[PDB]
Amino acid sequence: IVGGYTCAANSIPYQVSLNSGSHFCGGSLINSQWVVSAAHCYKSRIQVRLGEHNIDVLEGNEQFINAAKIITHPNFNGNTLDNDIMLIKLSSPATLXSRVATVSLPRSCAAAGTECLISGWGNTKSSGSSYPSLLQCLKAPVLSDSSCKSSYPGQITGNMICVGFLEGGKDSCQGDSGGPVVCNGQLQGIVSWGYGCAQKNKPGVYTKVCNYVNWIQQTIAAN
Amino acid sequence: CGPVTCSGAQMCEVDKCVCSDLHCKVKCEHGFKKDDNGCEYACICADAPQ
Ligand SMILES: [Ca+2]
Repeated sequence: IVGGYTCAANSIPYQVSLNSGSHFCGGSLINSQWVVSAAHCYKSRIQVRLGEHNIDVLEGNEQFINAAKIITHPNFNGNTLDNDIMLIKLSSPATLXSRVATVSLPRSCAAAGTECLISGWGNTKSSGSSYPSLLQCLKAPVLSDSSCKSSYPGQITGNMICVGFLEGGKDSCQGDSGGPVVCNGQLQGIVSWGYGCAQKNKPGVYTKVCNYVNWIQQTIAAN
Repeated sequence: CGPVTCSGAQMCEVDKCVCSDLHCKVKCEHGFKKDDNGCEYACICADAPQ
């Protein structure tokens, strides 16, 4: 998260860390046994870490649970990153409290201008390199489909939304993939891609979760 | 791509093969991969370094 601030103690309970030796992607807890993340974060072996604030210090609230089911979207396209969403089922339900809580799914799609909250342990630099121990936070509005496409000609699909600043300075970055883009208490976006980080006229592209509510609920019901 | 042909992670720009600045925000243990050309594949980390 470039141009953000350190999230308060119990401000982002639904945030999770995907680990495969070390932190490589973020995620969201939407239910005591399921986590949502980007499909390009897919690995055959994944350990989910919950209740994290400082990923380098063991503060006592953490919970390490391993992925049982790792389901990437059926139409995920590795070359275009279209349908970039992924469901992970915990081999064991997570204990809910203040530190660990779930996030709600989109009842309806977010409208342009809506202020959202993005969070993650990714690089905090648009040029250099600096990964923080503490979960970073950032507030950014959802951009109109038009401007999102003006920034990314022929690359933005119907399953993608741009949230950020065309002016640069603030944006999600490498290490923030799979993380939440919460707008109004509903998971509206999943950190996905973009040109570098915090570049002028190059806001981050996020998976449009509201188009996957149905797929999600069905998959959970079947598994 | 025009008089040339783009390979690996390269992107075609009319008649020249540049590459991408496009990257997924995965944290790569050893960074993103380079291919024959030296350009970085969009969402593929380097298991081992470069
Ligand atoms: Ca910790």
